[PDB]
Amino acid sequence: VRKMLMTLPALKHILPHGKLTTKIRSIGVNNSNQRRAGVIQKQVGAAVFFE
Amino acid sequence: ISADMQPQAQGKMLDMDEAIRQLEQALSLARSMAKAATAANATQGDISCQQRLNASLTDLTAPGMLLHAPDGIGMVSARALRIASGSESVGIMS
Amino acid sequence: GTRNVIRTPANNKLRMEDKRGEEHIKLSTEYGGKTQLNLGHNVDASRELRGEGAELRTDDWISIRGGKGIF
Amino acid sequence: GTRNVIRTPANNKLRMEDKRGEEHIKLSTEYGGKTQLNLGHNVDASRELRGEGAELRTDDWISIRGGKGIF
Repeated sequence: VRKMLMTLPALKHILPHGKLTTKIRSIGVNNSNQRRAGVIQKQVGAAVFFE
Repeated sequence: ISADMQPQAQGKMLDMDEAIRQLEQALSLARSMAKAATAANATQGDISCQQRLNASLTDLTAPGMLLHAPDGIGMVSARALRIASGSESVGIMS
Repeated sequence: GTRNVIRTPANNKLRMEDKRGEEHIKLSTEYGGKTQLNLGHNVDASRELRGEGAELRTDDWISIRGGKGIF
Repeated sequence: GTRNVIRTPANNKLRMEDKRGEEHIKLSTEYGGKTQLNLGHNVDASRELRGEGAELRTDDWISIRGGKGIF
């Protein structure tokens, strides 16, 4: 969607005046069951951000 | 807690198709009567919380208690009985 | 194979699945549908999860009698 | 002494305490918190009494399903 927005003619002139990135987040998941299986888990969220 | 048969344990642990029909049907009745109360300028019941209860109890997506029995439930005691909702409504649908 | 079973010819079972993260205990008898107490990662005959937690299960009656109170 | 345990490597256990006057049975699996059925003189890890009677116990769902009725 970030590449779509850089292609998007709607924001054609707005984006060059700020920073268009993909923010990535990752927090720890408490899953006690998967811990016993040796599987530690993370929740990764990503969106297109504009500063 | 269910008096519904799941023969030979064929099905999910929490198959509550008839419990869900009972919840859907009660909220459906509560909601039609809430429209009737507005048309009649009566005080309206709390559909909001009975609507979350359907959400919570359906497949027990929130830690609630669903008692279903296809042939009737009796809650009897020689002593006092209390049905109490601490922060929300009690709904007796029939 | 991570699954201990005490099984009798009448298919009275005490099965303990040791598969880590998917452990369960099944206590099952054939009488009354299947009268079972399933604990943990409850799987069906296909070993597909049919529920997590404790299931007291029967096609007959269930009686839960506590002489001092039920919580 | 006074404890017969059928404990599997996944800590699915059938523990039977024979201490007279303090007998209990613990059927516990690790899945879902500790999904246990505790019967009798129920004690904690410190062997201190935490309850008397039957406890069907889980951190997941409980399902009690009797096709002919629940009492």
